Amino acid sequence: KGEELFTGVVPILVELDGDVNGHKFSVSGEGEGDATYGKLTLKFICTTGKLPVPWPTLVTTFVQCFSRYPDHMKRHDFFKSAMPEGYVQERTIFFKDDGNYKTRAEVKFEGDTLVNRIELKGIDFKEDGNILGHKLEYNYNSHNVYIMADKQKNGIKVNFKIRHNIEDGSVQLADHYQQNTPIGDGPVLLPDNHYLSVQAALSKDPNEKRDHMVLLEFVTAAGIT
Repeated sequence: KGEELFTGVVPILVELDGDVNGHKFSVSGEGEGDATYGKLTLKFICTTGKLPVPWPTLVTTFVQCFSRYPDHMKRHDFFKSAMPEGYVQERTIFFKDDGNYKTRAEVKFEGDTLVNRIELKGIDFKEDGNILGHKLEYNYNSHNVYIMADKQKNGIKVNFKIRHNIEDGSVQLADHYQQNTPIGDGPVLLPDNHYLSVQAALSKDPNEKRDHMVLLEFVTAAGIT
């Protein structure tokens, strides 16, 4: 079991290659993951200067193998069973009445480090919309992430909507269609339906001058008796 791999606080590296409406950018992240607790701490920096999109819009794109699966759930944990060979995470994110993000990532162990490498392509945003106009609050809400087994592809099928709060007191929904599929030949662990409970909290390093985002994530699995 790759569950034996998350026994401690694992180190995390995130590399995202990006392009939204042709605006290229790149972000690097680093931090650590305690799956036992159910907790991530990550910090990100735009290395091409300014991020052309609000930071909150990439939180879900920037490692669900650090979800805390209670003891009677531990076998619905595809995310870890797929390790250290890892898996591929593919998504489409439709921002309601605005553009979309299309992401492919590989999440696998690269030594002791758990690494998430992301290709993101984003099209059809409105330059004076909520996303390209930077009208989102620098903050994040609490969501459930709903997980189904997809034996067909022998991976999973995940869905949820993010509720991005808008300056004007409004909500911008972002609808996530997600699938994860195993990299290795050595069998993933297909789950009964459950959900992950995700609270994310967003901050700034007062000493960091580059465009960055600090992230604290708390996740714990749930739904099964």
